[PDB]
Amino acid sequence: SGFRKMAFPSGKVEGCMVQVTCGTTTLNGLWLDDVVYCPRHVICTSEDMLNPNYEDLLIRKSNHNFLVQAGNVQLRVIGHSMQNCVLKLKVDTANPKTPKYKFVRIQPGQTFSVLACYNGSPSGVYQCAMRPNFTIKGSFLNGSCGSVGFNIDYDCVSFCYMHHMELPTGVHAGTDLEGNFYGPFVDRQTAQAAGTDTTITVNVLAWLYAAVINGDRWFLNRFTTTLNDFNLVAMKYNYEPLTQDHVDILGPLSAQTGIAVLDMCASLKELLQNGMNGRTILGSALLEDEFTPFDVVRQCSGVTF
Amino acid sequence: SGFRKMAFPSGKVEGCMVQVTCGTTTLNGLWLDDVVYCPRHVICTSEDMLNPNYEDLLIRKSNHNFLVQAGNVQLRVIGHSMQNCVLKLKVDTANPKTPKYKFVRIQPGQTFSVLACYNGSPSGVYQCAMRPNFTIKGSFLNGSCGSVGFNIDYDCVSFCYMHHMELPTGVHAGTDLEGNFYGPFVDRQTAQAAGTDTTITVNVLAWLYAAVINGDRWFLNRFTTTLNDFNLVAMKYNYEPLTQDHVDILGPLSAQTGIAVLDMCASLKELLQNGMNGRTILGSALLEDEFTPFDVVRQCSGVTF
Ligand SMILES: O=C(CN1Cc2ccc(Cl)cc2[C@H](C(=O)Nc2cncc3ccccc23)C1)Nc1cccc(N2CCOCC2)c1
Ligand SMILES: O=C(CN1Cc2ccc(Cl)cc2[C@H](C(=O)Nc2cncc3ccccc23)C1)Nc1cccc(N2CCOCC2)c1
Ligand SMILES: [Cl-]
Ligand code: NA
Repeated sequence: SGFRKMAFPSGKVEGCMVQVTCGTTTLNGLWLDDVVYCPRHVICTSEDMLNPNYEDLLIRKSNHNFLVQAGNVQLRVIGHSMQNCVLKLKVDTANPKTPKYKFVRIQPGQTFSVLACYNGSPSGVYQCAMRPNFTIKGSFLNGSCGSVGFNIDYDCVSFCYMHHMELPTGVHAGTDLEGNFYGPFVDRQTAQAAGTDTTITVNVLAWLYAAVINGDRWFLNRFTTTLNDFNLVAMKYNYEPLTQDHVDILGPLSAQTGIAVLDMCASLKELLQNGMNGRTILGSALLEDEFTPFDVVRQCSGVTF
Repeated sequence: SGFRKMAFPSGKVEGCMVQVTCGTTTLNGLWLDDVVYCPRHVICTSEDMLNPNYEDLLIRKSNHNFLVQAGNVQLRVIGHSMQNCVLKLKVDTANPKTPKYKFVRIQPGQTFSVLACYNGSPSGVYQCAMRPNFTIKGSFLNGSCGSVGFNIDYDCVSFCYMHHMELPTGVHAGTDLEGNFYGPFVDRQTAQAAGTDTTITVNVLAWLYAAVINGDRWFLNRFTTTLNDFNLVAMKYNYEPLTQDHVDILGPLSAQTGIAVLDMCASLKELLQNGMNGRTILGSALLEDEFTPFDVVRQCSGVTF
């Protein structure tokens, strides 16, 4: 019993964290096999950041201008290339701690663990979600650039995010491990803003199924809804539209608890209307949207209470 | 910016997790130097759980009855002894991954990271607090026994908790690494219940300082209070009494934000009497009490390990 915002164990990623330095800038890198991946903005000065020409800045660099430190060991850079907004530094030593891994690009609503790092040294681990507006609500200070997001389903590490910047509202933007930004963001100090964010409807539904599995049914009702009537109500509370894909994804949890997806949708509609009336669901007074259907099945018991 | 429930990086503890099997029971063990530590109830059958005489059950056992697996490697048990509710299995191989460590007993209100494990394999990491009633609101399924709690101080792992049981309300009970229970619990199948819990006042105050640091100030007011008047109000809402030690501990955060501790206490008093009025603090509609003053300072300064 219980339900916590749970992160994957971070050890396999801690053994990959390194510090990358170019002139006066220092940030984090990810060392996998003989390559160190880091944000390309490590080659920038604070002045360069308004309209940097990364191709022009990089062409002026040699291998020996990049200092890479792994623990108290200096690694030797023997090659460098840019792939989208990521710099790939070839090094003369393969990481003996390289886990089994993949690079995966995730979609909004997906969750992952973040290993926040400073100067190549891990400081903390937390769980988060790719918001519908492609930002992440992280906890990052200056020097955290290059910290990564990942999942570890079945001993293989799937890297999905590399941290690049903090937007004016305090939220964060980054790229996949191939350097493609999530969202309409660019790695420069031009005026950019997070779009209006919405609630991840399929995740709130998954979390309501987690509450039922853990024994809580107070929020259920005798009603059902059509998918279109549900979406008309949900859009009025800034909730993402629920698609037939989301309904199919919730199938296993519907079968486990005996509550049809559109029946749980009717419960969500009522909760949006009435609020919680001094009650909580899984220790929360708000409707939680950073647990996916897959996270609920991974964490919860296979036997409903 | 940002504030998340953050755990310590778990790698140094992952390298210590092993599987302990005796009879039909399989649980987790902690391998440090040449000893594997695990709950002494691993020697019990379901029948033995009502009134176990653990010395009498342990006498029947020989070293070869305990099967210890470290990954896909069998460890050889060469001795066994009991210390309070913890079984210590001497093995013929020192853990080459043993970190610098200490066994520490924590007090209620203190937080720690839990590395939840099944079959000696780490599955997740989360942050939690030792409740004033000596339970932890964890997330544990059957097979999680032997999972440990810890903090990291510089490079030293301080182990503070080993998981033993789940109470009828879904909360959890365990021991320090010397086998002493936190709370009035016993390792046997008998009628046991968590006592009435209270809110950790000093931690709510620390979290209100974290909210101010992150830009949220709607709850601040021009008023102050005495420690005496604050405790009279706090006891009315089942909040733990605030002592001069807690006030001294909040000194750094008071100086950083310019809000005296008794000024923040006046804010907390108004929140208890009026509620939040549709507003949230750090994304929460409840007053969060699982961040200590040290956790707030650490997260708002990027300390690494
Ligand atoms: O001033 C900068 C400089 N950055 C420009 C810039 C532009 C484009 C790209 Cl791709 C990267 C970056 C870097 C950047 O965002 N770095 C950071 C990453 N994650 C968290 C951070 C938390 C604080 C600071 C930096 C962070 C560097 N940024 C900044 C963004 C948002 C708020 C603030 N603060 C309000 C004023 O007090 C001080 C913190 C300062
Ligand atoms: O079945 C057992 C047996 N335990 C006896 C026992 C006695 C003393 C000691 Cl020191 C340890 C233990 C074990 C124990 O607590 N293990 C567990 C630890 N963490 C999470 C768990 C999650 C599920 C199950 C076990 C868990 C094993 N307990 C149990 C725990 C919680 C609810 C219930 N309920 C039954 C009645 O229906 C409604 C659920 C039954
Ligand atoms: Cl995805
Ligand atoms: Na005040």
